[PDB]
Amino acid sequence: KAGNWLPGSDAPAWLPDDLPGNYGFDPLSLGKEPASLKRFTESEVIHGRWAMLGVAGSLAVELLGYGNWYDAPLWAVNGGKATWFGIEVPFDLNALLAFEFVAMAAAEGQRGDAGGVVYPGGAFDPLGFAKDSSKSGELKLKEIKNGRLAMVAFLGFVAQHAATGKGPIAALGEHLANPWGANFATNGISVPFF
Amino acid sequence: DIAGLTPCSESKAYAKLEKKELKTLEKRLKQYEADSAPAVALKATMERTKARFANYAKAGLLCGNDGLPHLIADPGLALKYGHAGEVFIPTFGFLYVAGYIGYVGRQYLIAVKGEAKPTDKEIIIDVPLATKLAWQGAGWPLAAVQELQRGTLLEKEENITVSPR
Amino acid sequence: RQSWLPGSQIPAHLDTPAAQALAGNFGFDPLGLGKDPVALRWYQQAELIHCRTAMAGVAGILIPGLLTKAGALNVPEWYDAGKVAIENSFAPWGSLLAVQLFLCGFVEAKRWQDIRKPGSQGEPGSFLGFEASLKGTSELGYPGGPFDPLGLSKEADKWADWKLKEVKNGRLAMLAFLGFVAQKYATGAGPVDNLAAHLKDPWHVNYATNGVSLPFL
Amino acid sequence: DAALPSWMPGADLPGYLNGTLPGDFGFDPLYLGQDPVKLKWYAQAELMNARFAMLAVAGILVPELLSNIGFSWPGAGVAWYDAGKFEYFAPASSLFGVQMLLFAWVEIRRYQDFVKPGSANQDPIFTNNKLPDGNEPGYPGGIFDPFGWSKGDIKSLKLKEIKNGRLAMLAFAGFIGQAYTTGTTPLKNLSTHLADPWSTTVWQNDLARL
Ligand code: CLA
Ligand code: CLA
Ligand code: CLA
Ligand SMILES: CC1=C[C@H](O)CC(C)(C)[C@H]1/C=C/C(C)=C/C=C/C(C)=C/C=C/C=C(C)/C=C/C=C(C)/C=C/C1=C(C)C[C@H](O)CC1(C)C
Ligand SMILES: CC1=C(/C=C/C(C)=C/C=C/C(C)=C/C=C\C=C(C)\C=C\C=C(C)\C=C\C2=C(C)C[C@@H](O)CC2(C)C)C(C)(C)CCC1
Ligand SMILES: CCCCCCCCCCCCO[C@@H]1O[C@H](CO)[C@@H](O[C@H]2O[C@H](CO)[C@@H](O)[C@H](O)[C@H]2O)[C@H](O)[C@H]1O
Repeated sequence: KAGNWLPGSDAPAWLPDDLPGNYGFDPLSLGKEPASLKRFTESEVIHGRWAMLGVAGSLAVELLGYGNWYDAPLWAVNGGKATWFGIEVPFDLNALLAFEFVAMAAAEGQRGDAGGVVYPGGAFDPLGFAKDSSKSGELKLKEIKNGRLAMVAFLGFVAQHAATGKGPIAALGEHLANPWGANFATNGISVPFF
Repeated sequence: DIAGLTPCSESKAYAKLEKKELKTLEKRLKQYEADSAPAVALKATMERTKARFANYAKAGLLCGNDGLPHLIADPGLALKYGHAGEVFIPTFGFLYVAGYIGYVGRQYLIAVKGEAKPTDKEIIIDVPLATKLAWQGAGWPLAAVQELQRGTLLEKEENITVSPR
Repeated sequence: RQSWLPGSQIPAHLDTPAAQALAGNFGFDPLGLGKDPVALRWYQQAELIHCRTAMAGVAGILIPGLLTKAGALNVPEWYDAGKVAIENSFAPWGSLLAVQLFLCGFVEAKRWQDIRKPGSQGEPGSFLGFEASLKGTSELGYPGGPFDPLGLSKEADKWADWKLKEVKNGRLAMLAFLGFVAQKYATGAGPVDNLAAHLKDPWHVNYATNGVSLPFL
Repeated sequence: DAALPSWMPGADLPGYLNGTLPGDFGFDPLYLGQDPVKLKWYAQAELMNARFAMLAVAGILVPELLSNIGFSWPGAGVAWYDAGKFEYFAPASSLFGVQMLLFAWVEIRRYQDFVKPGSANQDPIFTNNKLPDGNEPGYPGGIFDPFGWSKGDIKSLKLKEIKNGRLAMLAFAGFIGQAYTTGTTPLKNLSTHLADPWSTTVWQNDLARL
């Protein structure tokens, strides 16, 4: 059990001890049925892996002064052209949409037909790393924890922008500039009244 | 508006009819002294006439070339053009009262049928039971649906008499 | 046995043990609507949904109204709030209602099928793994599971009290909404004004002096 | 319902009040604690509302008394009901935001103990640190009793706690009523009475306001 999310609480028996990231947190009893827990387990890892790439690229663009994650698609909505690392990319939304759809349907289709393989290997695991189970366990715990953290991070970015309309790095600067003046309670949205 | 009719409020024939009606009542109010009971009665009829012509027009009734209010019975035209208090709402009001009478009477017949002499309870009315059913008839519509859904409202054909065919 | 009318004859259909297991059973069915057990079960579900909707709506009329009366809020009167909200919305009312009926109908159909056969919405493979949680409890109209995030229904020593407070608060909120409609048509003002006006002169400001409720006196 | 102290000498007290809670004088005219699970929750509630009320009344009267004296400091003659609009280092909103976060952690830690006694007596971070096993909800002790008082007559100390709290809870209720009715601070209300008690009763005051 990676730990107890709520000290003094008993872990749900349906949660396997080996289950990576098992902090005994299923208060609504969603993973009680084995089939459901199986699907949710794979989905949780997939969500975390995608979010860990989304947070990375959402911070990178801003840090590299290429804009924020929210304003990245506005080129398409306007007459603007597509750029990447400053380099210009010659494609209209329609091209991108069709290209991504086919690419995603192909790779996602192979993953889907496989049968819920959360941890493949070979091409997905070059550089060894997950060859020994002893290392695998801790490496699987680190992936889920970093993924869960990245999922809470992304939601924070979306929520912060929905309340302030600024980029994640731009907020971190506002808060650091005036922590007691710049915070969720001082946005007129998170905490009503005041 | 509909059917080429015109609001009674804007019909000239509607206005002429009201004047014609009040002029008959006035020609008669003359032969009597002002406080005479006959005079008071003709005045109250004239006031009731003025209120009717005004109330009918305010209700948005449409009038034909005859200058008389016409009723719209199409549910679609009535709802879309403000004419539902003419036939639609009256329909659901009557249907509720008529079903009320029917469901109570059916409940009475069923209750007296399980007695010693049902025929006697039809010539001499069991008033207490009748009053009880009369009050419990307000929720007849829901009771009728619940009977229709339990299959207790109708009788089995095998139990109903018929001619040789 | 608590009675809505001390000394009155309680309907036998409300004295049956299953009927007594129902929350808010004060023996009140003068019209005999729930004599049929199958109908009593449908009407119990209907009463629960009316109670939970009325409590949410009335809270959304009174609470904002009192806060606006104080100043903490500037919400429009309940009978004027639709026009105000649609005025600057992203969608016309018709589009907003069409989307409402689609989303409500879906969740209403699942609840309906659960009444027709309790536990049916747990059909394995019917809801991407969520059907397991879509199965309610042994008591119809009390789904729990995800609908009870804090697990208060898990304390058997408090279950009955909690359900009685829900039914009594629900029946009150249902009558408070009817009161909000009647008072609006008889006063032309809002429920918070009606309260303040009555409290100023209760002996001369009431439904007997509204010139509508009692057209005979 | 035995021979324990009574709020009305000679009355038949409720049996459910047996003298296991501090300040059990048999007072439940509305029979609220008749159900044991409600009484269990009500005992903690009374203790929590009393402990905050005791801190409040102190923090409302002490500053006023210091204000009357020559004591100088930012607050000075700030009326308790005017402290919120006062300008502090941070915006009220921000402070409230922090308060609710900090309290979420402590209340849920206290709530965990109440639902499962002795389930939250250990430091999450510095595991080694902990509270003595012997513990009752509402009485954490250990680092919460850093001078060992609990060791001595604990029952008397708990009765002194409930008595002082009930008086504080009634005091705060006074502050609310007297402030909204007399539109002035409590120590001002007391000075008015001490100047002419006979002509300064709620009866006369409210009569004049009518
Ligand atoms: C019982 C016999 C009967 C007859 C002869 C009619 C006849 C008529 N109805 Mg109708 N109606 C009836 C019963 C009847 N109704 C009942 C019982 C209801 C209750 C639901 C309605 C509800 C109703 C509505 C809502 C509408 C009509 C309308 C109409 C007129 C055009 C409808 C149509 O296209 O074909 C004849 C219709 C039927 C044979 C049966 C019902 C009417 C259908 C379902 C409505 C479809 C109307 C459609 C939009 C065409 C009009 C387009 C546009 C002008 C709205 C027409 C003269 C339309 C109208 O003119 O409104 C201004 C209208 O929209 N009726
Ligand atoms: C419980 C009373 C009752 C009920 C429920 C019905 C029901 C019905 N009758 Mg009917 N009928 C009744 C009494 C009743 N009748 C009486 C007393 C007579 C003698 C006049 C008739 C003569 C009669 C004929 C000739 C016909 C029907 C027909 C019908 C059927 C078609 C709908 C209809 O009502 O047509 C209309 C029925 C009437 C206009 C008769 C009015 C009878 C009054 C209004 C009912 C009062 C009943 C009683 C006094 C109330 C007792 C209450 C109790 C508490 C004491 C329908 C199922 C028709 C049918 O067979 O269709 C399939 C049909 O042709 N009835
Ligand atoms: C221990 C609590 C307590 C105490 C010590 C006081 C003390 C005082 N109040 Mg008072 N008050 C209280 C609670 C309390 N109040 C409560 C709960 C309310 C309702 C919210 C009020 C509402 C109130 C009003 C409206 C007024 C006062 C006023 C006064 C002052 C004199 C006038 C008066 O006696 O009015 C009568 C007070 C009461 C009838 C409340 C009864 C006292 C409580 C219930 C204690 C029970 C008695 C018990 C033996 C303890 C005695 C106190 C003890 C220290 C000896 C006086 C200094 C008057 C004032 O402001 O003077 C300018 C005034 O007009 N109070
Ligand atoms: C039992 C019995 C038996 C015997 O036998 C007989 C008899 C007597 C008949 C019976 C009785 C009955 C009764 C009494 C009933 C009642 C009911 C009700 C009132 C309901 C409500 C009900 C009600 C309800 C639901 C309500 C709902 C509401 C809501 C949603 C709200 C909404 C809204 C809001 C928020 C605000 C905005 O701005 C507007 C709106 C939009 C408006
Ligand atoms: C429950 C009840 C009773 C009724 C019992 C039974 C079995 C009644 C039978 C009903 C049956 C079989 C009806 C069958 C077909 C009915 C149909 C197709 C409905 C036709 C109605 C139409 C087309 C509507 C026309 C209009 C509407 C919208 C309303 C008005 O606007 C007028 C109009 C014509 C425009 C008992 C016992 C007589 C006792 C009592 C209470
Ligand atoms: C009409 C326009 C709007 C509707 C648009 C609908 C788009 C097409 C249908 C929605 C997409 C269906 O999404 C579908 O999800 C299931 C979930 O298991 C995937 O199913 C995948 O995993 C499961 C096992 O986990 C396998 O049995 C399946 O063979 C495999 O492909 C499908 O690969 C994916 O295509």
